[PDB]
Amino acid sequence: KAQSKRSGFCGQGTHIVSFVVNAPNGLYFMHVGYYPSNHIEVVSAYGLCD
Amino acid sequence: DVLEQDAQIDRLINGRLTTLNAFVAQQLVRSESAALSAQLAKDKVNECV
Repeated sequence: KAQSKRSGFCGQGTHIVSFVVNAPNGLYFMHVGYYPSNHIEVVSAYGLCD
Repeated sequence: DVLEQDAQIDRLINGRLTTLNAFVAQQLVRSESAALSAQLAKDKVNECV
């Protein structure tokens, strides 16, 4: 029902969409999880003033 | 000799096996409760921590 606004216990990593399919004696759950797979480091400034 | 020994050993073995089954059942219940608690702990780490 909701992609975000809840902790992603249902979907590993950031969760974009989930699709459900029937399973024998139950329901199978499929989720989409974004994986960064890279790390680039840049200096961060905490806001600006004038 | 053998006749009395087999009788007493058999009842002791049967009682031990039933007691072991009860111990195994308690372990299975404990493992199931642990699995539920572990999922709750993972959820707390994911959001509250």
